Amino acid sequence: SMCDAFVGTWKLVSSENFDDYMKEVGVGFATRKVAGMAKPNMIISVNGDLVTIRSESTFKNTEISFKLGVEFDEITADDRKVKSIITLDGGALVQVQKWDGKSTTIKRKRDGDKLVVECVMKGVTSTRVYERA
Amino acid sequence: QVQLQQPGAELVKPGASVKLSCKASGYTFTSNWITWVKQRPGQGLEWIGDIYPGSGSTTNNEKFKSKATLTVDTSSSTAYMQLSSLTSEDSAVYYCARLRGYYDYFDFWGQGTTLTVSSAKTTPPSVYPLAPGTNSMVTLGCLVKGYFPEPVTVTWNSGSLSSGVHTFPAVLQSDLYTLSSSVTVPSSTWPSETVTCNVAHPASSTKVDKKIVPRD
Amino acid sequence: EVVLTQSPALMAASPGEKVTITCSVSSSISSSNLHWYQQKSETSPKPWIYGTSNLASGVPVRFSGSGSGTSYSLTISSMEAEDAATYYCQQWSHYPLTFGAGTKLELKRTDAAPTVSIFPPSSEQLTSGGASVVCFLNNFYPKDINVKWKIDGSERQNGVLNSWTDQDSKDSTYSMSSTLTLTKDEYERHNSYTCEATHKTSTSPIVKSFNRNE
Repeated sequence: SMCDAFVGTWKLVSSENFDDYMKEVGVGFATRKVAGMAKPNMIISVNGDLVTIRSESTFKNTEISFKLGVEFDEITADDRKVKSIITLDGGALVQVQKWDGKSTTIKRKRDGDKLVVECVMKGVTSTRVYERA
Repeated sequence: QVQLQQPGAELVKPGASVKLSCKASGYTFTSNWITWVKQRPGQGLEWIGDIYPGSGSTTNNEKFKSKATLTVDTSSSTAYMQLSSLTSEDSAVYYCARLRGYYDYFDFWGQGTTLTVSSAKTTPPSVYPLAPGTNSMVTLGCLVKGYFPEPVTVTWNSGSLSSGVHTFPAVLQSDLYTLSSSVTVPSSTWPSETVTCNVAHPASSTKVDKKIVPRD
Repeated sequence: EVVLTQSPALMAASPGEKVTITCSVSSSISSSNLHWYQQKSETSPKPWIYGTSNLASGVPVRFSGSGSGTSYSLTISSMEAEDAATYYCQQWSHYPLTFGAGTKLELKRTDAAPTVSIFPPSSEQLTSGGASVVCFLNNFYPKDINVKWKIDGSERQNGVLNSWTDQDSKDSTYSMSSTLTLTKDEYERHNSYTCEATHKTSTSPIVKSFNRNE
């Protein structure tokens, strides 16, 4: 198969700690504001060994395409220039992002019918829960 | 390239209202916050607000709540800040700037719009000569008084005398401007060789000359 | 509110010399949201350093920025003439967005005394009805100076207006007009008009005067 338990269109159901997460990420007040207006739909899709996550909103349409284990450059939603590496372990996708000597983790896994994304920075954890569209 | 265009200067009467513009270009307009900064002459920088084109949502200073109101027109690619109930305290330079995400610093700035709030009225200057009552070197001057609009262009001997001139910055005395110019010239030159002060006030289309005649 | 306190409000440095300004914060910010701007001649300020240490496009390499918790700073390794300017730090980690008051950086030069010149009301002005007495204090350094008007041997502060040029681009001095505005009638009351300047160079203040009829 491949990475097939993540594939689909996902819609945000509940967010918690995300603004505080971005405070720890070092994101400025104005950007934190815009970032918390948007409640994007996450759209996942896999071709061969390349996975794609498309956060698609009115304000911003981002899209990362990654080979898995291979380092790629990313511009994050909040306007960071990052180097990311994505790993699959224990049924979970672990994305690490590094920039200006800093590192954060975005772990995406299934619970049951839902997909949970946790972002972690210096012991602030954000938790967003998506369900299927 | 990335550019925000503001008109240079605006004149409004006290009590009235005014709406200022920041026209954007060279980048996708709705992707960046636009901020407004107030600066008075002599004083430092004052933040009024941020607006997100594309949403029109604002963040604002609590000090400017009554005064300022931010809006945008995306079709035009423009930002607007409306001021109201205008007083002398609102005569300042207003900068709009594009904000850069994460970090949230201002990478691009418009030139300011110099707003002037005054009971107004195009008034030309009265030009008076200043002679002594000295040295190898002799300072002279002329007084350019009660001219309102702004600017005036003081030159000496139709530009001939240039270095060793100081045209000072104007003050609003009541509701008119006054400024002075000083030139220094050799005693060998003057009074035998004449010194004239040439003032041009674009707003009234008036160009004036004062021969600095002595008593000294 | 996060208050930013910038130290030396005013600073003089000679080309070549090392320069450090501080921007000091009343509470915790994220280093990524602390920025410096450079303004010249009150035209549009320019981004200089962003995120404490980054350094904007086309900003020279002699500049660097530093920061830690309580304090942030801007350093020039070696002063150049074009670096003379007013530098504001600014913060956008927390609402409200705040600025510091700036530190003006002037060019250092040798001390220079002012040329004092006093000018009686022109007969044109008197004829027209007014009476403005003008005193020039020209080409001096530093910017700090007192100008005192005495009429008939006693200080007049009422109706005095001053005006200062920006640091001269050729010699790095400053100049000033001080203007005394009087009614023609009160001008005709007193006889001796005296402009008195006290400047760091001389101990004795420089006294220029005239008599309404000599």
